[PDB]
Amino acid sequence: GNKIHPIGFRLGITRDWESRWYAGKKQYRHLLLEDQRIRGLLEKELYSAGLARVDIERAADNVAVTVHVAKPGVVIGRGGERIRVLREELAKLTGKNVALNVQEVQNPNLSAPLVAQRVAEQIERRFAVRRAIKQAVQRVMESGAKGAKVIVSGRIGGAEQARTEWAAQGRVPLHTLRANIDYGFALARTTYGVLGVKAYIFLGEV
Amino acid sequence: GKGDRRTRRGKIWRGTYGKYRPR
Amino acid sequence: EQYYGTGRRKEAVARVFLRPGNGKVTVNGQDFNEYFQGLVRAVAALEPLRAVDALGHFDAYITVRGGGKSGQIDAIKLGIARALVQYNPDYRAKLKPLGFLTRDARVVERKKYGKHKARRAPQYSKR
Amino acid sequence: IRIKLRGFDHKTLDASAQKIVEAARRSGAQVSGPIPLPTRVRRFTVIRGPFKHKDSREHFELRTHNRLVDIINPNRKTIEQLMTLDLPTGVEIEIKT
Amino acid sequence: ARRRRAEVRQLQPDLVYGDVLVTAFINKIMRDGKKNLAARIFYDACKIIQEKTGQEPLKVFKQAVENVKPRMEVRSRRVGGANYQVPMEVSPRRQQSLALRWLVQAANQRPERRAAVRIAHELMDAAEGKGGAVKKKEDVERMAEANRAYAHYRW
Amino acid sequence: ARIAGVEIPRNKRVDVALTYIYGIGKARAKEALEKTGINPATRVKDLTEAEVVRLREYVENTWKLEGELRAEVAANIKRLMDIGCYRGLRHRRGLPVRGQRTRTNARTRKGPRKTV
Amino acid sequence: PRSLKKGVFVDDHLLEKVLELNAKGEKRLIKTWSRRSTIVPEMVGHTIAVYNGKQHVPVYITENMVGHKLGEFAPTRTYRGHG
Amino acid sequence: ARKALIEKAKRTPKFKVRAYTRCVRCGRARSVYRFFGLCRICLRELAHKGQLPGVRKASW
RNA sequence: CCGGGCACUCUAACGGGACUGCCCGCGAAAGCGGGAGGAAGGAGGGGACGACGUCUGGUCAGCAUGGCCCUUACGGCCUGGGCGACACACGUGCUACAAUGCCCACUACAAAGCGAUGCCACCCGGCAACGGGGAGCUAAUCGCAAAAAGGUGGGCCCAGUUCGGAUUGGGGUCUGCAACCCGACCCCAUGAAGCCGGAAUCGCUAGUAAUCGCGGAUCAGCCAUGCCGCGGUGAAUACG
Ligand SMILES: [Mg+2]
Ligand SMILES: [Mg+2]
Ligand SMILES: [Mg+2]
Ligand SMILES: [Mg+2]
Ligand SMILES: [Mg+2]
Ligand SMILES: [Mg+2]
Ligand SMILES: [Mg+2]
Ligand SMILES: [Mg+2]
Ligand SMILES: [Mg+2]
Ligand SMILES: [Mg+2]
Ligand SMILES: [Mg+2]
Ligand SMILES: [Mg+2]
Ligand SMILES: [Mg+2]
Ligand SMILES: [Mg+2]
Ligand SMILES: [Mg+2]
Ligand SMILES: [Mg+2]
Ligand SMILES: [Mg+2]
Ligand SMILES: [Mg+2]
Ligand SMILES: [Mg+2]
Ligand SMILES: [Mg+2]
Ligand SMILES: [Mg+2]
Ligand SMILES: [Mg+2]
Ligand SMILES: [Mg+2]
Ligand SMILES: [Mg+2]
Ligand SMILES: [Mg+2]
Ligand SMILES: [Mg+2]
Ligand SMILES: [Mg+2]
Ligand SMILES: [Mg+2]
Ligand SMILES: [Mg+2]
Ligand SMILES: [Mg+2]
Ligand SMILES: [Mg+2]
Ligand SMILES: [Mg+2]
Ligand SMILES: [Mg+2]
Ligand SMILES: [Mg+2]
Ligand SMILES: [Mg+2]
Ligand SMILES: [Mg+2]
Ligand SMILES: [Zn+2]
Repeated sequence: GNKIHPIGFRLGITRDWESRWYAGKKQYRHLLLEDQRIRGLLEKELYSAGLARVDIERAADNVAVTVHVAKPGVVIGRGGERIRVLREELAKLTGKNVALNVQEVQNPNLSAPLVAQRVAEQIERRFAVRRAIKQAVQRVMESGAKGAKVIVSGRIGGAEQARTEWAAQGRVPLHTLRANIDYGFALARTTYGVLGVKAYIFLGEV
Repeated sequence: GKGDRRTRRGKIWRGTYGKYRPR
Repeated sequence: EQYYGTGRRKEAVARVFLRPGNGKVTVNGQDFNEYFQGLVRAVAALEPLRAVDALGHFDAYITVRGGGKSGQIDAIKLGIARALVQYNPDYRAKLKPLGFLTRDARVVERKKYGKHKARRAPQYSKR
Repeated sequence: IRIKLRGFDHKTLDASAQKIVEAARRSGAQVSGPIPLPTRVRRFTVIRGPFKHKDSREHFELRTHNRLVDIINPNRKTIEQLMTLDLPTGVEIEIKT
Repeated sequence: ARRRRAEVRQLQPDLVYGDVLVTAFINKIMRDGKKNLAARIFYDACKIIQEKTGQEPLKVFKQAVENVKPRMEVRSRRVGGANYQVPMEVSPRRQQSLALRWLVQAANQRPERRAAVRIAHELMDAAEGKGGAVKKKEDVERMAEANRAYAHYRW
Repeated sequence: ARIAGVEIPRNKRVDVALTYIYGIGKARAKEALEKTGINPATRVKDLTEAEVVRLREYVENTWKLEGELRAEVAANIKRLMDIGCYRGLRHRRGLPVRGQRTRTNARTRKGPRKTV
Repeated sequence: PRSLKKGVFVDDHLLEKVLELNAKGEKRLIKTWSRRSTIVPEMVGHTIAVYNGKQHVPVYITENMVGHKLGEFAPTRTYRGHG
Repeated sequence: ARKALIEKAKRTPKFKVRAYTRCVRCGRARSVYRFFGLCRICLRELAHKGQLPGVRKASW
């Protein structure tokens, strides 16, 4: 196991942070802690919706949470219902000006963690893992994508001997920084143990 | 003599002060 | 009236002013030989003027910051060489074969994790 | 009139240091230009793996850049339009006299 | 190394004699990267080899050097099952290096207490044909002579 | 056995010569030279009998030396060893007293290694 | 050791037990868990059982052992030699 | 000896010396950075995610 | 220091600049040798970056997790102790064995960072560790802070020493509820082994090795001689 996390290798180059704000020495820890509880709260609740990214902005005692998701309705609710229903629970823990927006997901198959979560969910349903991956890479490339690679690790199919199976198509230059690549990971819990799913989607080289 | 505390050089090494290296 | 060049070496930087006179030299509010006493390498800071035989034709009010005594010396050697091509652009010859026109980019290499220095690896013994 | 700019991002710091200096130089009168103060860096060294493997580290840093701008000939023609200035999130501002 | 023949470094001439050869001798005296201390001791020696003998140090030094240069040395090469001491000529680059190293090492054998003195005294006896450095040269020279029978093993 | 029970090294500077006495370091040597007004840089082979008898008389009366100092150090340890305190145990097994590691090293308190 | 600017350290809860015995008529065995406590001129004559992590050591206290701690007189390590 | 410890860490001690930082994320008693409240393990995890404002890989 | 000025130096963003581009030569081409110009020339130096896989490598003790196991306990809390033991054995290190040195005094030149029960200028009590005051600074302002090797001078005179600083006695300072086990620091006394290391064995090819100081993380304090960084001075040699 040698490869680097492709997200942190691109911060300030082809990929932008998910918590964008300044803070002095004495507050960074407390503000980040809330950023964890908030993500903790939402990623817990908003899996149903199809959570892609939880952006967070800050000024003074207030925070705008720009939440990307493929099914905006599951977030919105009945007429504007759920969007505020959380905002009260959110600002209950937050205790401050929670500006909870909802952002469109243009193509959910060009969202890496979405593709991952999907596949990870499928293998919790005893689905053909060899097939499942081959399909996801097949669906991603049909969505006009320039490249795709998907990896599944663990007791595939329930076998006592662990196995790491992977599939790829097009180009995926992980050594390039100008190459914009989305990466997402999802954990697939089963009765026989943890399976890990990684997703690599190559959007384009700037 | 970077180990002898009773010297200039010795207190430099320890990063300390005293009679032998005052401030 | 005044002739100037910037001289740098590692962490040292030198602003130097050549103004005609008897041959006086000053570094950082101090006489040259006074700020560089007991250092043999100091005679090399006055080197480029000897490549054009202008030993006493110019005086020099010089300041210097950063680096070390001999680092600062090489910065001085570069700026007084720099200043000559501004005073006399035809002095490019007989100063570049001596390479005085150039600044050596060699600086302290970075300390790496896993080594005690930039390259000094920790000693090991298998069996 | 002492506007001090603190931020993790200089692409937003210099961009906002544009918008600030643009406004008061427009709405009268003098603004002493944007000076790039030295950046304060907090580096962290960490062992790559969770167990042993001491001789393998990764390097992280946090670069709080600093900018400074002045308004030389102030006059409250600016004192309300600056009060209406679209500031990004990755930046903190200070005012003084 | 393996790839190509590496380049020889030319030393920045000394400020007292403008001599590239003198600079080399200086550097071999230099412990711990303390050149200035090495500069004194050698120049101090130039002072001493003037007093105790009224003539040019550069002339004393350079002539002393020539008397320490070995023309033949033996380089080991275990051909077959025995270690053969093959006689080899010495390139001037190495003749210089070996003379200087020995010259300083021979100095540090002497019983006189100050470094300035030893360097002088060895350089004094070296031009006059004596001193440990010349002893080592003659040794290494006879060894290559002794093994003249392995002339055909040379590389 | 001039002062104070030890015959201090001649041809050496009077300040260092005093350090060869049990109970006197460089410190108490710098002291007795002012307190008796004698030149620290002169040799003992150059001391006036006046300078001698004064330095002697002062030092034997101001500080505890040779056998007596050794006596109290012994007496101090003898009691620590006898009361049954930890400081006494370490003096009775000859092990390091000042809380050093004993897994390795400690060679000065024990003596040369006894391999196994 | 402990700075002279501060006070001579006894855990007080033990110092209390000592004085009460001097008044009411000394003396019996004292179970303590204060090795960090200083022996003190009032403690002289008693016998205090000092815990070393495993057992309480019956320690008679005398005049010569005043300035020390209770823990010095209750060994912590078992050692009969090697081999 | 874990959950009773991750909760013992939160409550105030009987003496001030007994205060010790645990990782506010995973509970790691060792290698805790005050500035983040995180251990070097979590620190590297989030920094790679980009969930740490301004924090980026250093190079010189 | 004030006026003044942004020149310079720097600061920190944005650009330029190197492409064997150009001359000679050998070339089928790619390239190679040498020249010029140029700060830099043939990847300019360093970093970041680690293919399919290997090692049934390491990590259930950071976390997650299948499963197997415990239930007035294999859970939990507290006081004390242990993790610091010591006939020994190995790895990695620190400081040395001295005169290219050691000590005292006076005198220079760095970089990177850190700093609101935080760094603490200056002032006074103590030989000192420190202690009382007390100015400034959310720090290109104020402070840690002296850089050290270097430099001018004086001493030591080849001796287990003015080398070396272990071990022990004693008096103290600081943190912290508390320094017996078991902290560091200071002062007086003590002044060990050690005279350059058997078989064997490690690193480094240029601003490198060697040598000198400095900062940070963790952290009440500290057993850091560790680690991660930073500049000063600054080599030898590569036939093959
Ligand atoms: Mg000494
Ligand atoms: Mg001079
Ligand atoms: Mg360095
Ligand atoms: Mg190893
Ligand atoms: Mg290591
Ligand atoms: Mg020889
Ligand atoms: Mg003595
Ligand atoms: Mg200890
Ligand atoms: Mg111990
Ligand atoms: Mg337990
Ligand atoms: Mg748990
Ligand atoms: Mg603690
Ligand atoms: Mg901690
Ligand atoms: Mg300008
Ligand atoms: Mg080439
Ligand atoms: Mg690459
Ligand atoms: Mg295994
Ligand atoms: Mg676990
Ligand atoms: Mg398990
Ligand atoms: Mg314990
Ligand atoms: Mg341990
Ligand atoms: Mg070590
Ligand atoms: Mg060493
Ligand atoms: Mg002795
Ligand atoms: Mg001996
Ligand atoms: Mg001695
Ligand atoms: Mg004591
Ligand atoms: Mg303790
Ligand atoms: Mg000797
Ligand atoms: Mg040596
Ligand atoms: Mg050895
Ligand atoms: Mg190499
Ligand atoms: Mg040294
Ligand atoms: Mg240090
Ligand atoms: Mg610190
Ligand atoms: Mg601390
Ligand atoms: Zn953690």
